Amino acid sequence: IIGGEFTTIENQPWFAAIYRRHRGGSVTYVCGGSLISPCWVISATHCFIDYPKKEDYIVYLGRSRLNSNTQGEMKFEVENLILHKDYSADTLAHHNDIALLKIRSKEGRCAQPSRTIQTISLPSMYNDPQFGTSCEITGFGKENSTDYLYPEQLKMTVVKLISHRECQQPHYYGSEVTTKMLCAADPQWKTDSCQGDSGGPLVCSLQGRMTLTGIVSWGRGCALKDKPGVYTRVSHFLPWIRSHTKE
Ligand SMILES: *[C@@H](O)[C@H](CCCN=C(N)N)NC(=O)[C@H](C)NC(=O)[C@@H](CO)NS(=O)(=O)CCc1ccccc1
Repeated sequence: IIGGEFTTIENQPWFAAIYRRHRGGSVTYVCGGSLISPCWVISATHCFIDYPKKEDYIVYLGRSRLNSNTQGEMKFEVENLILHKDYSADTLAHHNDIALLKIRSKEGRCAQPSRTIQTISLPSMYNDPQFGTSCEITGFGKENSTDYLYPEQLKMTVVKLISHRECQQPHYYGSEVTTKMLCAADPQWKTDSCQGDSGGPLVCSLQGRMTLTGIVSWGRGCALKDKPGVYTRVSHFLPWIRSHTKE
C-alpha cells in the first residue's frame, strides 16, 4: 500500500495472510486474501499459478504483523487449491484473476469467529456500487515502488471507483481493461495498492453492508497518474464461486 496508514487486524477481521514454505525452513509472504466463509478464502490465481502445490501454503487469520505472532491468530493448511481455468496474462491485463483456497487446521477444523476473525460478504448478481464511491484496500505490500522489503505492520487506504468508460480512455488502459475488471484510484494519484498487495480485498460499503467488491490484480506501476489499480470484479464471478464451494 502506497500512502494510506497502518491499521490492525481488528479493523480488517476478514484479512488472510498467505505464505509459502521453502526447502530448508524459510517462509516468505505471497499474497493477501479474504475469508468469505469459515472454510473458504478467496484470492487471486496469479499468486499460485507458478507453484500450484497446496502443501506449500500456510494461511493465517487474525494476523497484524508480517513476521511475528498476534494474540488470537490461527494457522491453517490448504485442503484444496482452486485456480480459474481461463486465467491468462497479457501485456498488462490479468484475466479471470480469482482463486479459492479451502482451509483446515491441524485438528481438521475450519475458522472460529472472533474479534479478529470474521467473514466478509459477497456482492449480489451484477450489483456494484455507483462509480465515484469510496472503498478501502488492505495489505502487507510495498510502500514505495523502489522498496524491495515489505512493511511489518498491516496497512490500509481509501480509493475511489472509476467508471469503465474513463478507464478505457487512451491515456489510461484503453481496451486492455474489460467489464470483468474494476478500476480504482485516488483522485490525486497519491495512494494505491502495489506489489505484495495482490489477492487482497477491495471493500466497499454497499447499502450499509461491507462487501468484497474486488480483488487486487494489476496495474501499470504504483500510484502513477492516469494509471488506476485494476481489481477482479467479484460480482461477475458469483456462479463460479458457488459451484466450486459446494462439495
Ligand atoms: C500483486 O501481485 C500486484 C498488484 C499490483 C497493484 N498495482 C496497482 N497499481 N494497484 N500485481 C502484479 O504485480 C501483477 C501480476 N502484474 C502487474 O501489475 C504488472 C503487469 O500489469 N504491472 S507492472 O507495471 O509491469 C508492475 C511492475 C512495476 C513497474 C514499475 C513500478 C512499479 C511496479
